[PDB]
Amino acid sequence: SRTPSDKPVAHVVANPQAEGQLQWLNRRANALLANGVELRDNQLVVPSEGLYLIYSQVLFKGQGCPSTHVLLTHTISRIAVSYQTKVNLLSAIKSPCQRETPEGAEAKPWYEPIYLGGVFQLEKGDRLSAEINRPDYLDFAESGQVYFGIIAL
Amino acid sequence: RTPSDKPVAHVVANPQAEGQLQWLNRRANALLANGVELRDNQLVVPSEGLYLIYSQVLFKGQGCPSTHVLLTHTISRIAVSYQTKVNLLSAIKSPCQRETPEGAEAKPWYEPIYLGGVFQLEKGDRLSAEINRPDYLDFAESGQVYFGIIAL
Amino acid sequence: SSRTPSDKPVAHVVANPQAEGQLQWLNRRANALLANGVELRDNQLVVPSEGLYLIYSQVLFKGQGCPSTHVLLTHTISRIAVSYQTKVNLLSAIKSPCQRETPEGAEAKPWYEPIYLGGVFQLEKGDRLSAEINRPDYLDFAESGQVYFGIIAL
Amino acid sequence: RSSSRTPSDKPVAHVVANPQAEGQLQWLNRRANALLANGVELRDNQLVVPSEGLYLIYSQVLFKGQGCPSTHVLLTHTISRIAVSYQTKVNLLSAIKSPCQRETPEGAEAKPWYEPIYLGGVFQLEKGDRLSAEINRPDYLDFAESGQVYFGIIAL
Amino acid sequence: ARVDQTPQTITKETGESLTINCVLRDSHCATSSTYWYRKKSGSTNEESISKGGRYVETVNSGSKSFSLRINDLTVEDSGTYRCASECQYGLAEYDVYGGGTVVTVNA
Amino acid sequence: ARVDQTPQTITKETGESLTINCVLRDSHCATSSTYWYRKKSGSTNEESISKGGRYVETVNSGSKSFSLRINDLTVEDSGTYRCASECQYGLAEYDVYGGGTVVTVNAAAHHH
Amino acid sequence: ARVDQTPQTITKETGESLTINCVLRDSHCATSSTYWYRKKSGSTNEESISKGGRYVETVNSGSKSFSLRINDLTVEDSGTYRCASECQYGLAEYDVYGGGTVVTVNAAAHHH
Amino acid sequence: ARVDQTPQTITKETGESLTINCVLRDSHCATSSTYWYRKKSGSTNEESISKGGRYVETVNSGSKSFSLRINDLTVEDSGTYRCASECQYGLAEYDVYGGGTVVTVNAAAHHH
Repeated sequence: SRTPSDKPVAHVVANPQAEGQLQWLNRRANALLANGVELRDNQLVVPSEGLYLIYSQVLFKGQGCPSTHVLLTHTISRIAVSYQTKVNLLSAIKSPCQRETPEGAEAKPWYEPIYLGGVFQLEKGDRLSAEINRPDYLDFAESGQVYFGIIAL
Repeated sequence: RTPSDKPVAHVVANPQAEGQLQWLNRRANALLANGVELRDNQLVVPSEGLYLIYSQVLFKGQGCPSTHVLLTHTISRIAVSYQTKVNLLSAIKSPCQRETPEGAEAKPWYEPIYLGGVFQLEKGDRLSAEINRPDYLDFAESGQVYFGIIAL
Repeated sequence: SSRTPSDKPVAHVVANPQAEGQLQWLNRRANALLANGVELRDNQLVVPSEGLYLIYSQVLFKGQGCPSTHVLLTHTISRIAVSYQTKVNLLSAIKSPCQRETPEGAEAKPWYEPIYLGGVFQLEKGDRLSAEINRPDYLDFAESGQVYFGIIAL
Repeated sequence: RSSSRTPSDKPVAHVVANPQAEGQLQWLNRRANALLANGVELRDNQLVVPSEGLYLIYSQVLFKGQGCPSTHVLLTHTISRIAVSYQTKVNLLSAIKSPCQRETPEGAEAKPWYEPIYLGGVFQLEKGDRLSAEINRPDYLDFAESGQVYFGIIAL
Repeated sequence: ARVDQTPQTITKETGESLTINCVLRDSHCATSSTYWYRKKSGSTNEESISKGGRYVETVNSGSKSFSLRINDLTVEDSGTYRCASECQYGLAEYDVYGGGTVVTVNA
Repeated sequence: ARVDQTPQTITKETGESLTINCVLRDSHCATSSTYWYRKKSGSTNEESISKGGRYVETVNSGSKSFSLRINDLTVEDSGTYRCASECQYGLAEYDVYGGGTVVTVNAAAHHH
Repeated sequence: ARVDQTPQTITKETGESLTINCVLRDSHCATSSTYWYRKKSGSTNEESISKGGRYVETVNSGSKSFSLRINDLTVEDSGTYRCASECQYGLAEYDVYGGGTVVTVNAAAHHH
Repeated sequence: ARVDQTPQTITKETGESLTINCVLRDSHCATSSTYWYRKKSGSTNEESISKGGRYVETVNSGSKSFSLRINDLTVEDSGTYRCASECQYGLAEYDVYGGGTVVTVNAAAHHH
């Protein structure tokens, strides 16, 4: 360690060895978590009140979606000390299969990424969480395909 | 209790805005302070410096017609130095590959677009986040469509 | 005219429109920046000083018809550091633009796919960042700010 | 303290330029003596035809500048159509005008030039066609008074 | 015309009450869909004045007039207040505005 | 439209003088560092035209316009000509371009 | 007026050189025992300027005027500079003062 | 005539802001040494306007013209305002002047 550098910061990436779950990690190469940011239950805990930049990306992969009725979601939520209800700050939905379902052929690997980012005023003790409804379609194979992070502006 | 900061803005789509994109600031988890004004659906930069501009839109439709809709989303800039609307960020997305479902109707599709970048803005510059088809907006749930700038 | 000085390492490079089958990054164009020490060498950004940076890039893919079998669109920002001289992926995304529908006696139709990547990272002096795509033949830089790549020292 | 029992018609629109739109051409409909009714919708500064049929398209713009410091300035005004059958911008009506033919106000100034441009024609439009009236130099617009810049269609 | 603000320039002291009158001249605009907007002196953030508390709105349908009483004037209640109305006849529906400046001096 | 090259399509005969004018619309670009590029018909080279002799360059800062007069025109001077200017405000430095093509026919050379 | 500083308000750039002149009006004060004192902007303690290096002094006893040329100017050397002289005639010994402020602006650093 | 003031006679009301513009005609005069003078109605001494606060000065170097916007207008700011500039070529140093008069009217007159 040479130069100090500061601000609450976090850039966590999904655990590749979790398969059917999205577990956030910080001890893996180009990942960061320092200066007060806590990771409790896959939740980032704000250490100080101020303006933050919140972002997250998720990559979905399925092997030839046979079901027209497929819905993929990705949302970053906030539970604050002032108002103790989970509300979505950033949200996105994506329909991966436009009915087109493989009939007389073989599998069709589809990939769908979703990216979210925004600036918010957060308070001390706020709990941020990035979650998806289909954690069985997670593709954490490669490296920077799924992540979640904040930086104090 | 905690002191303010720097020019910032995070505006959200109006949920009760019938088929149109009106940006709002006086709603939960939204900001517009430290000089940034929202004029006629436009953000006005109050001071010279480097800003980070971003916006997301969620498009939803209840079926794939034959028209072949093209979804566009661009953040453009009108500067005091060059009084022409020029695009800073843009993206295009075609939602329908389907050969118009003739028996399996409805089937709601969802398509998002996210834009973000760093730019140098001048005093009085007007940024505008716009889309070509404001009739496919999904401003139903919170924070699905938004637009913001922050002075870095 | 002159108002405020401004500072910190920043870069926002945009693809060259007069380039064919290539993603060549340019800095000497209207709303593009490359100042405060950031160097653009071999289609690569060279970090001039250690700190926390914000990295982002967008790519727009377009084709006028659906091709055969499955084509995969890739977009990754990589980093080769002085500390570890091997290129590792910081951000990645894959996207399938053509879902079956291999045109066999049917009309072609232009598809568009954007891909965006962004995150905060700690970079050192002399690190070489590069944003690249696997199929530079589907690039749609026919309009402005549709493909770009940038960093800013926070 | 009055009464009204007035009827209606067929797709029509007559929109007027925004006066408080700094150096830009924003089309408005919620202003006196302006129309946008019977299905014609205004999206992204574009009119969307609500039904297929025979239409009359017209538009005027007024250009004003406060001096001629360039014998090489071009003012153009075009009504273009991007159609559902052919998703390409094609010109329906166009006109070009050179506002400054002289050798620039080299001595005294305050010579405001005014040059108007008018377009009109009948066309066959389909449902979902998007019509757009545009100019090349939106910095010379004279929207100071009323009914100086306008754009409209009417279903014949 | 198209709505006429009567008190054009007023100058009152902190702790008082000014009334602004607007009169309809278009027989298609209604005294029912009336709106108010304020612009604080030296700032172009024209906001929508809310009808309640210190801001009381009186409507009289007979004379086609609406007014806006502002109570407890402060030194920050100095600006330019405009009134608005929604008009509708046949296939046309539009709105109209006025103009008039307020300056409050503090004691 | 960030500098406007005015004579888009011009057609002159061997033995002439064509003037190409460009006017700046970006209030950050300066008339001091101007460059011209010509691309000879059929090749993609866009070599840089030099300021001197057959290529005379006239600059006027008042109207923010520059021109490039080409005299003694031959048939080897037919191509697409671009004008350029160097812009700089805060931390940003860029340049701007235009466009305009020339076609030159000969004189038939009447043989006695 | 028993010592007169000529440059009251000065504005020089980092890397320049300002000359402050003081002229004696009391024929009892001598141009030999002159002293200079500066008070750094924002601080209250008045420091005494030393004779050497950046501070070169020109004295002319004929006109009873002394000056202080300041070279290699930075932006942290902006403050109120006063001149002084020691007077002595009979049983009296006193000193005299002046006044004059300098403001230095910086020149940034062109970041490509 | 060297230097042409554009606003000859103005009649603004108390609480407003007037800008007076001057254009240089001699290519020996510089927009760098520009000065403004006011002469209060009822007195003869021409005072030198100090640029700061209510008196802001703008410059445009391309056309060699400068202006002077005065904000927060009172009723005691009625007078004859002139602009000035310093010209210098070879063995010559001179200055140039213009002219433009201001009348500012006040309020009250609540006709009852």
